[PDB]
Amino acid sequence: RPTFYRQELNKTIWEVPERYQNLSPVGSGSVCAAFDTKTGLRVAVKKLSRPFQSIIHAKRTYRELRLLKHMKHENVIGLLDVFTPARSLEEFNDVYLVTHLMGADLNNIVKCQKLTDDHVQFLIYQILRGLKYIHSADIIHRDLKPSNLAVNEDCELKILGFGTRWYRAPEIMLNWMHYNQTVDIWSVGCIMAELLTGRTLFPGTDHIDQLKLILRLVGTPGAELLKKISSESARNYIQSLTQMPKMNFANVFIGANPLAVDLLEKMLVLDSDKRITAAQALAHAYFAQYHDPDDEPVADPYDQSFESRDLLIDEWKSLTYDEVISFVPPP
Ligand SMILES: C[S@](=O)c1ccc(-c2nc(-c3ccc(F)cc3)c(-c3ccncc3)[nH]2)cc1
Ligand SMILES: CCCCCCCCO[C@@H]1O[C@H](CO)[C@@H](O)[C@H](O)[C@H]1O
Repeated sequence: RPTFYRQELNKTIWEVPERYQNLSPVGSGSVCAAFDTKTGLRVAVKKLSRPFQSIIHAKRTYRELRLLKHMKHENVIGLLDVFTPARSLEEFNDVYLVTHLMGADLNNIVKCQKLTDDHVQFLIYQILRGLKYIHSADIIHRDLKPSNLAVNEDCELKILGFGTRWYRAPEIMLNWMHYNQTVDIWSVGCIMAELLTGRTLFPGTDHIDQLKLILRLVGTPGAELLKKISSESARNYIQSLTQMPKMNFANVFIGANPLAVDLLEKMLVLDSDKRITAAQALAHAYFAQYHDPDDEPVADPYDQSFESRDLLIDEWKSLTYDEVISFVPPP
């Protein structure tokens, strides 16, 4: 067992092993930058807030640990280390998670810099590459947005912060369940649009405003799509908005690479069934400079059967603890 030391950082206490030095708060659970003495690399240590505060907190703690132990991909946050100061399950109430330090997110980029086309290519390519992997594990991210996309100085990108309204699929704003993975493709279209234009695609004030703005661009849904909305009040709202012409993305995005525009048109489609998939989008001509079908890996199958259970705080806590103890660091 490592030697642990104690420290106070922004009123929040930290008890970490000696290998981690120079702890510096970055955000607020709460995250610190630190120096990993073993590897000589800078890392992010995340202290979970109140991991076993409730059944919802305890299940969420287990969910995030399980998820992160499985994610092994260049464009997805992965676990370098996980630890607790606790000796025995009896003491267990703190979980620390460790990953490679990243430095900025995509919102710090927007922002800030004006992005040329090759940069938008590389960035969106990396999102879709991580997204292909995530989706291949039967995981929907659900919360893809600039602040959930960590980027270093090399413009290397990793997806984190697994599930604003600005990036949210319209079917999410409408409730609906049986979301497909392409809710994430919608968010990618919004992110891509913003990187191209320097402007939020759909900066809605509320869920209702968000829908109007979406409809202004992509047009009223056709009859085939309207028939699928059971909700009479959603149907009434939609059909009241006189009738939106589908704008020409070509005009809306004038100045952009026409291949960027074509891909966007395939991402920002109302019908979730008719949205391009992550794997399809990677073979789009827009990414010709980057696409290598032998270097776009898929994930081992991922067991989220636990999502079905209603367990006691103590049960979730014991399962989480088992995952801490069985952790095996990467090469
Ligand atoms: C959407 S919310 O603003 C939010 C944003 C980022 C994070 C966030 N969580 C982490 C983080 C750190 C360590 C882990 F093991 C797992 C996640 C980072 C991180 C990772 C690498 N380098 C710098 C920071 N950012 C949590 C919540
Ligand atoms: C702005 C209002 C337009 C409503 C968008 C509805 C289109 C979403 O697409 C719908 O998503 C569901 C998957 O969750 C599927 O069951 C439907 O087959 C699919 O058409």
